[PDB]
Amino acid sequence: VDYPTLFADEAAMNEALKFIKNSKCITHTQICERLRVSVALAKRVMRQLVKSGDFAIVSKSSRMTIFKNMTKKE
Amino acid sequence: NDYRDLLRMFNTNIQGKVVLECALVGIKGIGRRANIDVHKRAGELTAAEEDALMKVLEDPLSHGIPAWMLNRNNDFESGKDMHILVNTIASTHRADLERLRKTRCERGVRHHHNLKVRGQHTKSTGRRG
Amino acid sequence: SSVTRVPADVFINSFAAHLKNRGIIKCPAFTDYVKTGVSRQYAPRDADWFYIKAASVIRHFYISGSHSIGVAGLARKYSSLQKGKTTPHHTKRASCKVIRSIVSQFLGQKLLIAGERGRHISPNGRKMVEDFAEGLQK
Amino acid sequence: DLLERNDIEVRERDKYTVHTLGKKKNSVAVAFVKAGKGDILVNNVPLALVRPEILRTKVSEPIMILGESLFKGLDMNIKVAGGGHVSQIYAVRQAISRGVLASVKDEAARSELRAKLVSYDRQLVVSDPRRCEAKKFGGRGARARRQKSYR
Amino acid sequence: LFNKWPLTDVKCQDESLEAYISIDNHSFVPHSAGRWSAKRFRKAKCPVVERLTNSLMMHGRNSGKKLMAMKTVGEAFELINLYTGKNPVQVLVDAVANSGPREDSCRIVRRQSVDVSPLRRVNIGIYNIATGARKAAFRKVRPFAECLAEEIMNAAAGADKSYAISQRNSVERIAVSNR
Amino acid sequence: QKYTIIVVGKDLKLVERYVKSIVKEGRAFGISGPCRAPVRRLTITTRKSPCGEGTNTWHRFELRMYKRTFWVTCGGNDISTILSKTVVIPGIQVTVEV
Amino acid sequence: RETEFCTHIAHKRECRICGNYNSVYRKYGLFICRRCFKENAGKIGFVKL
Amino acid sequence: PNFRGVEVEKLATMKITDILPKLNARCRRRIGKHGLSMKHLRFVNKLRLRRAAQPSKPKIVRTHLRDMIIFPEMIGMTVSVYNGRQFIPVEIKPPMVGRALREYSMSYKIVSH
RNA sequence: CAGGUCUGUGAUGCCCUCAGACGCCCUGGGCCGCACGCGCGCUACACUGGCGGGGCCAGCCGGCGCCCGCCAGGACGCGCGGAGCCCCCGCCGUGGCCGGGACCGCGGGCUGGAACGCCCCCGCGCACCAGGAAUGUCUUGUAGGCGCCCGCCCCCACCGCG
Repeated sequence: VDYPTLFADEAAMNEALKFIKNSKCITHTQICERLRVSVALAKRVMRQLVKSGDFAIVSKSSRMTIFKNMTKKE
Repeated sequence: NDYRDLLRMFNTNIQGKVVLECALVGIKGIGRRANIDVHKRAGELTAAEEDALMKVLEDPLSHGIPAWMLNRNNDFESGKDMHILVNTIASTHRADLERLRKTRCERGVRHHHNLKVRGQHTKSTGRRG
Repeated sequence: SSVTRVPADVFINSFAAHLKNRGIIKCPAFTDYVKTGVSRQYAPRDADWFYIKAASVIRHFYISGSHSIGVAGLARKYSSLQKGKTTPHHTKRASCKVIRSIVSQFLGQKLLIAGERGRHISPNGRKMVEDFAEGLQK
Repeated sequence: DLLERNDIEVRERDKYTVHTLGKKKNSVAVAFVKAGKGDILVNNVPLALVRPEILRTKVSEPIMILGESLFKGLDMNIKVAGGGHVSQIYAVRQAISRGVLASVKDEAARSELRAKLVSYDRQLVVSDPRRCEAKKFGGRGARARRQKSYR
Repeated sequence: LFNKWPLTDVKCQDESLEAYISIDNHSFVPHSAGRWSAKRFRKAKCPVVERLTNSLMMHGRNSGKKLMAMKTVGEAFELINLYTGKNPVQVLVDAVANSGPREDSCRIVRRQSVDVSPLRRVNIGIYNIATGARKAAFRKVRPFAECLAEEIMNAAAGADKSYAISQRNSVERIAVSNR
Repeated sequence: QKYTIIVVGKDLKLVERYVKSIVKEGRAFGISGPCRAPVRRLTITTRKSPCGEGTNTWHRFELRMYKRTFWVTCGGNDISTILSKTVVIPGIQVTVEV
Repeated sequence: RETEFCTHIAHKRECRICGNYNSVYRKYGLFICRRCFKENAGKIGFVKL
Repeated sequence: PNFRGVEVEKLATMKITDILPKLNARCRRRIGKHGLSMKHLRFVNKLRLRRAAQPSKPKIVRTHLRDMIIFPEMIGMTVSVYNGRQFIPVEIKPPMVGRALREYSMSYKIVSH
């Protein structure tokens, strides 16, 4: 069935971040379908991507964290 | 991110991806009657921490685990509470059924005839037996 | 008023952190391996749970104002439903021994006073609850 | 929590001049206005902080209908006891609007605030009674009966 | 709606559906008990977003949970605005307008094709969009909110992928055949 | 000395006259205003049928108990004078207290 | 027969009117048969409405 | 095996009071707190007397007492407990110590469909 | 209407028993025995969820305090005193899995003269991934979801009436 990631992204993590950054918007679950990470892992890496400020959280909810890249405008 | 794959404790297969609390949730099925971070994930768990846990599970009354939180609480052989998992649960359940078989008891006959013991309506809800 | 203006849950989480640094409560040994309540079959994963609970008991005592009610009343405030039964779910109260061991600890540190029956926030403690709220206000 | 002498027992002195109420679905609210700096508090909790976070907009509808000037001087203290979370926010809105009406009730200007508020939202001023019905024997509810085995 | 998305220029483009649609009388947030079940056609004067939020509270489970539903259509609305760069309510009016099926073969044995009223199309369009999401929000990863928004965008375009559009076209299909 | 008075009447009409009489006898002794205790509803729901046959129709029986609050500052003989003075109607609860 | 007669102790609650030991219904302290209460609840002042 | 940590040879010598903390929660409530009853105590004394009497005696201790919890001394006595119609014989064994006589008397017959 | 109730009664005819009683008590069992078929229910099948850390509002209407105990409970005194759902924030991440809790094995309590009753703690982890022919009740505070109270009660409600 689905691929449990095991938080295994290392060299691949940088390209995983590259695709996520390219996408106009990202949701915690959208990553899990597009790349088979656990949605829990998706929160992990997304927290780092927002820490840089690549993405801007439109809204935070206990289940849904809506992020649109504040960047990518350039 | 550091990742390790399957681990084996007491001859069980452990999924590295799941959180440590879920990873141990069943040991040999009959296992989950600590010093490690329970959220780290089975892959993240170190050999050393597992060794400390191995001591904790083998001797629960040595690291602040209580008597009540034990799987067995008064025994029938030593009179003392203990934590037994893997084959020992199977050997003690056999031993407990054998003790119930030994003497004639309602507990003994029902466990053999496969009737629920201590249960009530055998009339309408034991079907498919 | 002061703490009442602050969202009580925001105040509870922030004060619990302060109580730990201020040395108030100092959690007992039993609280690491215990699950609050006869309804909850799982222990809190917070690891700072005995501090978050301890902000809840003392701030709820501040809400009492002059009630002097006891530990069981606070236990009811944190109660939830027992599941895991074929029969329908029914509300079960929180474990009293944890609640007793914070109200007694608060009175022992003189943050609370045993005027009659249970406990009401002590004047010395009354400053503490308002003090932290003032820090939250700015 | 049900229609007791609780209405005035909460405050001693600090006399409020305008009294108003807002009551729906067993949730009864008593609103007392001292006409000070215009701030509104419900159950010791400021109106800008309401426990449902989406339902702060429902509570702030009287305030959204009229300009800041109306609430610039009207200091309201509200006390909702009984009913339920949603019946309490609905009650708050009714009481705040009774408070503005009570300030301008003698003038024909009471009509202006009653028309604007009501037109935007019905029940901002009024209170729909809709009380709960009674279970009858042979059923688990007023409109629900147990499944019939045969026929 | 949610302190955002004013219906300043949001409007219907389909005349018949416009008569039964609300794009002006919206209270802040999709709540307010106005007894729109009362009389006969009180649905027309009921905020479309409330009508949508009321549909979500169905199929048991989430029964009566308007607050959870209100914040869920709010999460979907923000997803809609971000994906299409468009006020969600304008997309919503178009989505529920296209979804409503104009031709249904009722029994009137045999069946006969009969024209569908604008209110029925208004109610079926809201209903189908929720069920299109409800069905795709079961044992799946995407949350109910992401399907509800996915469904809405295709429905405005008329893309058959939306469950509402496929059911509308299947309804008008068995209707054409059993004319 | 002030004496507590409680009157319990099953029938509201029978106590209604008693409360009117209570003011018209103890006015000089300053009898307290008649606060009414919230009704105590004794409710019994019983199956109507002697057996359990037929539909399970339920017979609801309710006895509503009404009580009034009175206090009189008067002499020991004076309460007894009002006790004789008040209108005597049968099946009523009479309370003399301190 | 002093030992034999009534050695066992148990509640024997019965209707005041009938003596039947079933459906005693002591809700408000009335030791009343439910069927017997149906016969005489009017004198106790209970009203149907 | 030693019953609850007291060896079977030690168990017969041991007393209920000595093994009471070791015994079950009900056993500790019934004997330690509530106390036994005259019928049961007279039965324990009757059991002690016949075993002590030893006149070569086949009483087989007929008993309607199923409430009685077995005492460490009764080991090796063939008790007979009225299941409802007949006295069902129950010999005593080490794990049956502090166990009621009802648990080992067959109150009902099996189904045999 | 030979619908149901003579087994609710000092309502009762005819009738039956009446001293080894078909009278009453006393003890032990049975109604709860289970290859199976069905009726009313309750809990499910997960992420519009479980987890569980806080906020917080009930109504028929209503008691608590202090210590001891993981609980269950208990000791000790006094008159007192209030849900769930939902709300926010974590978490798990579509995996019979962190859904579900049926059975089972140690114990710890309680009520009673006594479990064979219930409660709780550590285990244990059955089917069940949305249900065929059929069907059942409903249109506003309604269906549904969600808790609570009382009755009968020593203990005990997936029940009834609320």
